[PDB]
Amino acid sequence: DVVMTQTPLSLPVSLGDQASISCRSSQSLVHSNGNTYLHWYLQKPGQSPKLLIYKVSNRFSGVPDRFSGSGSGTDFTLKISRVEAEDLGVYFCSQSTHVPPWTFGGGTKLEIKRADAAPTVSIFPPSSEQLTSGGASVVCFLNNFYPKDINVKWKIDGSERQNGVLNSWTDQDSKDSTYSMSSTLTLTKDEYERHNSYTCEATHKTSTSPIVKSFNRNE
Amino acid sequence: VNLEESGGGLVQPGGSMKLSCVASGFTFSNYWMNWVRQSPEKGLEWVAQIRLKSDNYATHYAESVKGRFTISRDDSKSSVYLQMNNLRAEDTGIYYCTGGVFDYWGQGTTLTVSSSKTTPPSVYPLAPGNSMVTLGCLVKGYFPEPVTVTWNSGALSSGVHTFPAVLQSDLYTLSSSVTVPSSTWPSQTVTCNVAHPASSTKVDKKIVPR
Repeated sequence: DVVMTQTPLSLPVSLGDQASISCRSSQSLVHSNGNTYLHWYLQKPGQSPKLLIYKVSNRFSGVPDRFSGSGSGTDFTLKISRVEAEDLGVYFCSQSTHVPPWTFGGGTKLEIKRADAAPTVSIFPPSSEQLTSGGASVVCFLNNFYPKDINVKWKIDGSERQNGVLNSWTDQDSKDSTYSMSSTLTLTKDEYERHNSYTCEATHKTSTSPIVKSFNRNE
Repeated sequence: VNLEESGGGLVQPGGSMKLSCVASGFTFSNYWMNWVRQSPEKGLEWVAQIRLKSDNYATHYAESVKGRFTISRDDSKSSVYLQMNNLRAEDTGIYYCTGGVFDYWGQGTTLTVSSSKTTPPSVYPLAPGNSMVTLGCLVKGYFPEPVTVTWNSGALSSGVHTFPAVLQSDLYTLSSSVTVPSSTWPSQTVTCNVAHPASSTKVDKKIVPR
């Protein structure tokens, strides 16, 4: 089994600039005939992989001219001239020479380095449906921010709580190159009705002060 | 071209499951068909392979699925099959029906090898308790993955964020938010549609004011 190694694991790049991604194999995959059965793929978030380049340099159907593939033998380079926002995602490389099996690389995540964006924070008390079932989740949305680095703190009546918190990030959105995050503080109905103030705080590079949204059970 | 997978879902360890894949946009009979899977621990892993009538219906398998998985094609129905026998927890992942190596990819179906039961989701409305207003839906206590979220049957998509599901003792939990101009809610209704094909269930939750 030939091992495909992609470097680096992640790569930031601004729009308009170029980007290069390395993919190396255990052995030379040069067939007796022609060059390499070396294929490049782009998997946009939420989608399946899509063949970009085949046989080192041939661009597949509907691939823009800015995607180019270089390299020979064991080393192979995928290049992107003037990166666009729709180019973000995980780029893979496969090989079809020494088969079986057909092996892929670990994948390199292309991240668009966009300008700083502060999160738009929204807090939501539990719904009446969930309370009927004995649960009580408070939801905090932190939408359209950059960079991805962010901290969320849940405070209950001025006291910080860490257990019962569920966090979930989206991948970078190609429409604006931002990230979003969902933070959910899940409590039993019993504990929820023994407190009044619920607060999620966002600490992000864009502000020296945390972004705070709160509410009291006295709606 | 287009490749559409079918089947999958929740399977208890040791059970069996059949994957089917209908193809269009090309001639199904002149291409090598492969099944590829993806998971956080494996990455992209080639699983199987089948060739043409002019290739003895040749087949290849990965070293880990050999003897348990059977790839099969049907040029009449333009369908590939993957009878998966003696499934173990390691086989859990997203299975992509592909043509060539690997020219064309389908959307991919999700297979979860676990011995818990299928549970339909609970959908909770998230209403606010600015020129834009953000609404949400909370989807808790379902199994297995995936569920798909849309807003107003897909009519709203520009201001939607759908977050990946996290597994906990409460089964799966995910959330979705939509942002619309505040002058249009609640005059113009906003509804989240949660589809859970593993449980044959769909829930539509109209977000109303508190």
